[PDB]
Amino acid sequence: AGHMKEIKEITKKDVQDAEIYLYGSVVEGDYSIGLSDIDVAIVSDVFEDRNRKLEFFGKITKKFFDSPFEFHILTKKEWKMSKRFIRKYRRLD
Amino acid sequence: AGHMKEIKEITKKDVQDAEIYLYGSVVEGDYSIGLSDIDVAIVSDVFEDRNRKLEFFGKITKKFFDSPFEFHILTKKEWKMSKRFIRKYRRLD
Repeated sequence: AGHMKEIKEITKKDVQDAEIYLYGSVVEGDYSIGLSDIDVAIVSDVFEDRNRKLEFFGKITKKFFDSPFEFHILTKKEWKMSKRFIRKYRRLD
Repeated sequence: AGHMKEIKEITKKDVQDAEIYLYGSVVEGDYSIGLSDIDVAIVSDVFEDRNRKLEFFGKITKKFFDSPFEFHILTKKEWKMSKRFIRKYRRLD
């Protein structure tokens, strides 16, 4: 319903080099272990600055409040760690 | 974010025999043809009664206002037809 389009546009306006990855129950095919519907990891070393992470998180969650998206604003190292627990993801393209 | 849980619950409260199928960009992999983020087909021959289809549709869309879900309230014959144009779907357990 055009929300993903909006996510990519908001992200890219703030953090041009960020990469977006999708997971959660729909992508991973787990609808019975209580995953979020759609997890959205937004990944850049710009988020090494906690102030930028907070700024961006507040912007994106305000825009998408009470929605099925669960946002994770991560540095590259953090995303590398996150993948250890993720069955399958898709780079948003 | 537990919206799909809510869809199954609302649906099964009204129409016990309904089946729910997911498609759209996330399930199908296009991303690049403007598909809805998540299409949700809710399918039962109870919806042969237009008044029931209208009632249910009003209920479910009011609950999920301005969300990434696109709902399709369908009889079995209608869902058979829809599948001719769907690359991939998943039954929602």
